[PDB]
Amino acid sequence: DLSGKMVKQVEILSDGIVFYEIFRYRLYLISEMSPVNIQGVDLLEGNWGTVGSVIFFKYTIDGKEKTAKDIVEAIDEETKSVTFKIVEGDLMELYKTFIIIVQVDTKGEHNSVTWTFHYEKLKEDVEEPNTLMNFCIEITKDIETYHLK
Ligand SMILES: [Cl-]
Ligand SMILES: [Cl-]
Ligand SMILES: [Cl-]
Repeated sequence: DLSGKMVKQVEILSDGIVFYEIFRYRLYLISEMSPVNIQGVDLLEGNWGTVGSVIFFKYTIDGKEKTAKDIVEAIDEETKSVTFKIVEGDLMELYKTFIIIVQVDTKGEHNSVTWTFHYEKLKEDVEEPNTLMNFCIEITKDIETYHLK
């Protein structure tokens, strides 16, 4: 079984509404908020925040520069979810398919962000994407702590 799933939920100190705003409509802000990790987010087709939009990422993992081109496969505005399908880039050298779901809980009480990966490895010895999950959680912490008062 070359297919896998990885899920991590973290509670955030910042407003979930704003976190979802970023991931849906203003994804380019993550260059500014997590500049060590993300060097560019470039819309290529469509409109920010719409299903089918195509986005190019320039990022750095373990000090090495990588790229990805993603399609926004799904949006659920009620559950504050957005699903990104990776279609090209370094990850495609290891995974046949890779989907990342970001889902934000804003019940009111608290706020959390859940990151879900669904992937299929090209080979059995390909690693689980722990380093990428750590990266995503880091980005999340950079956003939540950006310009704290
Ligand atoms: Cl900006
Ligand atoms: Cl950017
Ligand atoms: Cl849409």
